[PDB]
Amino acid sequence: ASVTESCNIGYASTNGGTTGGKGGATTTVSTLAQFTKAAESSGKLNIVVKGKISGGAKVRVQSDKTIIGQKGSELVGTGLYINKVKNVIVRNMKISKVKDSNGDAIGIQASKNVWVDHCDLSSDLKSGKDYYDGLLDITHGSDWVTVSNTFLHDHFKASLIGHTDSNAKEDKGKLHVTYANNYWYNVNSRNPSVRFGTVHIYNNYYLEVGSSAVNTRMGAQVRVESTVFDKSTKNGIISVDSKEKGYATVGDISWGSSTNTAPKGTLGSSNIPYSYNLYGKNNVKARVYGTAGQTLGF
Ligand SMILES: *[C@H]1O[C@H](CO)[C@@H](O)[C@H](O)[C@@H]1O
Ligand SMILES: *[C@H]1O[C@H](CO)[C@@H](O)[C@H](O)[C@@H]1O
Ligand SMILES: *[C@H]1O[C@H](CO)[C@@H](O)[C@H](O)[C@@H]1O
Ligand SMILES: *[C@H]1O[C@H](CO)[C@@H](O)[C@H](O)[C@@H]1O
Ligand SMILES: *[C@H]1O[C@H](CO)[C@@H](O)[C@H](O)[C@@H]1O
Ligand SMILES: *[C@H]1O[C@H](CO)[C@@H](O)[C@H](O)[C@@H]1O
Ligand SMILES: [Ca+2]
Repeated sequence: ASVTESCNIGYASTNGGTTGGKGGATTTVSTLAQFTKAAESSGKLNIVVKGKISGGAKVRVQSDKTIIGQKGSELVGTGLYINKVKNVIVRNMKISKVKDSNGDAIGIQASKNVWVDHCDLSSDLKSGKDYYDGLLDITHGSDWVTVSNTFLHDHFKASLIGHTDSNAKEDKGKLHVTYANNYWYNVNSRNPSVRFGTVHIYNNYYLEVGSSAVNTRMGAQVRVESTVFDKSTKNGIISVDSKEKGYATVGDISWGSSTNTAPKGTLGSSNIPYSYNLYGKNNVKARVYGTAGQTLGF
């Protein structure tokens, strides 16, 4: 892999694309102080994270940044908050145990063109349901986001797209998100939960989902295909807990113990504005398990 690879997967590759800090300088950071100074700075910048950075913090990531983890690097307790910015790459990053007061592990709010690739995001299930918040939340009119090759695990409320039923003016017609080649393990709910948006899930492997996997809500259109639900709740794809229903379209699913009870939608193969490579449901576990997460070599 290369620091300057641009997004070539999903919705973040559209509407101008996502190049992060390409064109800027490169810095390597190994302390929280170095990291927040680099990430909160103005201008194009490539930030390589080295070693284990621990500390309770919420980092206000600015536009035109690439944040890349070295093998063996991680953030413990430090969340990335991507708010009213654009063109951000978060890649090969391991983030864990961000306390609720410090926000989400990755929180994307009112931002556009964001690529999360080969990340490893988790907390635990032993500290209470609200001790931690989200792993990867996308809200407040954000758009053109791709979550690819990422491992989301050991956590209650994983990924929220659209924060409340009352937010139509801001969220309707926005919140286009791709989930490509991801591995979800031992997560309880919001895998993802979607209000309003348009979400494409393909080549995902779900294992030991506790309460619900995909929840489609308030007119959302989700497409789930070439995807495996393994040893997971009956609530595989549902539409619940909102004032208006959402919709789902499916293809080439291995259901396991899970089912789809969401109303049929309209998001077909021909309605996706990018090219994508389906593995086939019987090959997803082999191609994703051990690849998703912080597995890149720079
Ligand atoms: C990514 O782009 C940088 C320049 O922005 C190159 O130096 C590198 O080889 C890669 O193509
Ligand atoms: C900083 O250096 C990196 C290589 O680590 C480049 O990829 C980048 O374009 C910048 O020149
Ligand atoms: C790269 O530059 C960053 C600041 O943007 C420093 O924190 C780091 O030590 C390296 O000089
Ligand atoms: C910061 O330094 C690290 C190694 O410590 C490099 O991998 C990185 O490309 C940047 O030069
Ligand atoms: C982590 O590593 C960086 C880059 O090597 C240093 O600048 C810092 O002092 C810490 O050792
Ligand atoms: C980024 O935020 C960190 C938080 O610890 C500071 O230490 C640093 O000076 C920068 O403002
Ligand atoms: Ca959240």
